[PDB]
Amino acid sequence: PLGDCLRDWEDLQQDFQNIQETHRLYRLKLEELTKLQNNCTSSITRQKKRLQELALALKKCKAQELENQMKERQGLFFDMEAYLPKKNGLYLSLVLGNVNVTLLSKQAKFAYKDEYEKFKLYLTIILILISFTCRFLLNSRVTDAAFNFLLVWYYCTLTIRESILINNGSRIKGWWVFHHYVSTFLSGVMLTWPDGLMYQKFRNQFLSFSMYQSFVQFLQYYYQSGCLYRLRALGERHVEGFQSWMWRGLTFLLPFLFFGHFWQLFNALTLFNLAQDPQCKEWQVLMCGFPFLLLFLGNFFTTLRVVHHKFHS
Amino acid sequence: PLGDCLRDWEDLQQDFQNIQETHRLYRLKLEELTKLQNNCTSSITRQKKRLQELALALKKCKAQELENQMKERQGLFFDMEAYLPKKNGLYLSLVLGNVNVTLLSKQAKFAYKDEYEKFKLYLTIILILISFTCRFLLNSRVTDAAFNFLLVWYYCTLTIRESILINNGSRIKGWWVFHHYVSTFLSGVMLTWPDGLMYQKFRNQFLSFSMYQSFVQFLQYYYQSGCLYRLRALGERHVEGFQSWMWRGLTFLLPFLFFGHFWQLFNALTLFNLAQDPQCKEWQVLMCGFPFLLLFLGNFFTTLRVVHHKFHS
Ligand SMILES: CC(C)(COP(=O)(O)OP(=O)(O)OC[C@H]1O[C@@H](n2cnc3c(N)ncnc32)[C@H](O)[C@@H]1OP(=O)(O)O)[C@@H](O)C(=O)NCCC(=O)NCCS
Ligand SMILES: CC(C)(COP(=O)(O)OP(=O)(O)OC[C@H]1O[C@@H](n2cnc3c(N)ncnc32)[C@H](O)[C@@H]1OP(=O)(O)O)[C@@H](O)C(=O)NCCC(=O)NCCS
Repeated sequence: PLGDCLRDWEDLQQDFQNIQETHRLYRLKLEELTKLQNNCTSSITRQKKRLQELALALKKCKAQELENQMKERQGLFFDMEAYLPKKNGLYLSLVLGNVNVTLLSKQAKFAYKDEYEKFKLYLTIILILISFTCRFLLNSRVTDAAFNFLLVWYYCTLTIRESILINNGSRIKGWWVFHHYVSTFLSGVMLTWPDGLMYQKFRNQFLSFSMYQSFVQFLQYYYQSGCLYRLRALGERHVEGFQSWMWRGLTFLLPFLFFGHFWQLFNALTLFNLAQDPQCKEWQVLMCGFPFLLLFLGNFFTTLRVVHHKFHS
Repeated sequence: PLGDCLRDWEDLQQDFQNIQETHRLYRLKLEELTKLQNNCTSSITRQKKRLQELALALKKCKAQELENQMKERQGLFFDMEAYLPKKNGLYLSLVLGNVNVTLLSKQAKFAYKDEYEKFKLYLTIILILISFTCRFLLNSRVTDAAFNFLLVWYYCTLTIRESILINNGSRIKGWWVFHHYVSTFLSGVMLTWPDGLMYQKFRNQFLSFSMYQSFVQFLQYYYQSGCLYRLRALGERHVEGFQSWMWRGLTFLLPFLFFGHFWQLFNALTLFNLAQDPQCKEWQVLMCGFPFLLLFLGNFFTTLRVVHHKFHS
């Protein structure tokens, strides 16, 4: 009754005094860690600045041991700065604002990467079903617009997640983010395409390409998740045992990627041919052929570059 | 030369030993603060759970002093939990992922709110210029699609920023985020609208409404930034001196908002009337009239609710 409520409230008040002391100490160590953290970041930035000044002096001065020690120094400074907050890029400051997406611990980085891979897998599952209903079951304009809008949203959120990953350590190559922007522009151009003969002569091929891109993204998720888990296992306790599986997966994955690149080039050439028809009143065909060509060129060059990098090392 | 480089490298190595010790201590206090922070969050959650259990017991038990102390307790617990990380919502976990957007210090919250207001102001400036070129200068379909796409992007990023603000303390009412989703859906529906007589009979009115909404957003930014700066000044050292200006700004701002609500209702009624024409082959008019009606209803009810709340207190 009232006595039980009063006794429970007294116990809650004693626990409240304890938790208020705990929170005051928490705020104290939070301010102390913020001050020390800003000091550490400023000192690493000035250390890197003076090291780069010495580097540009020594580059025009000419020994090799100094170069090796400086390269090791720069690599470990990159790791240390990745452990610290790295502020935000241009796109992250534009969209997300002046907020810190840090994920300071390495386990947090792994969890974010795994959740990003699973997010890509689930949106791949959803996109392949919607592309299947658009290409085969239903020939409507409402569902194609819905598919293109979900493609735009998926690529924009993937750009946001990849910028977050870049902000903390991850070596996402700069082409893939621009790939996401160009694919967003492509789906936006396809959204504004009015219904007609030119749209119907390309819609089935575009939806089949989207279906194949999602199917390739399935295997990409499998390879990337396996590689991430193998790096996590090999990192702590559990080199040659990982590379073999990594190269087997890369060799199994490369022909599908190259067929996707050639399909992108084929879509670009098909849109370029369709833009020359007498029954071509839409500017969307010519302004949509260019993103497929750009995607083919950039993706093919980047894939060949990373394959050459993997073979070299 | 080589001797100068060696001496500079030795000095950099001594500073490196210092900064490596500093970083090791930083990692130590980071792990300690993370452990204490998780302990504090768990203890606040269990304290709030037991307090709510006692609250639901005492509500059906019936004293008033207990209710007043419990209300003060819940308010200060909300402030304490807002100082701590509050995880992520459904939308933030969907888009941003499992990353912490915290802004732990109150100054960080103020800086993020001010940057959000300035972002809204700059996008308002850009949107009013593009809407001016679309409504008056150029009657093209490319520029209207660009305006609608920028509207979609602006509303999506505004949804992201508002979810971030909700995640740390800010009392953004839940209607405004859904306002942003419904406006995104409206602009997406307008994107898929094919060119025709029905589109041309509504395009000028919609662009004029967008121009007026941006003009109202200018005054909204002015009022919100002034209110935020007045709360910041009055909060530290520098009640009646703020309320008077706040109510003057609210009284100057309310007729513009109500005219915007009536314009939203007028656009809904105009689209409902246009959907009944014999020359109406587009479903976009009927599926676009509904978001204007929903926006009018929700925005008008929410504005009247917050005005009644401000007048009551
Ligand atoms: C080689 C490839 C298959 C992956 O190999 P890889 O192990 O990731 O090698 P990388 O050098 O690129 O790895 C660097 C980082 O970039 C990331 N990354 C690689 N490819 C990426 C992509 N397409 N998107 C986002 N991130 C990517 C990796 O996860 C990796 O993460 P990390 O920081 O922990 O190291 C890569 O080229 C790829 O993913 N290509 C996809 C191209 C494509 O899909 N084209 C369309 C076909 S229709
Ligand atoms: C009354 C009004 C004008 C602002 O008054 P207010 O001082 O912000 O009062 P609130 O109760 O809403 O403030 C609570 C919080 O919500 C925020 N907020 C208020 N209106 C908001 C909005 N439209 N969008 C995002 N956030 C908003 C405030 O910044 C405030 O921040 P806080 O956490 O620091 O306290 C508000 O109703 C409003 O902004 N309406 C806009 C409606 C509109 O634009 N319709 C379209 C016209 S065409």
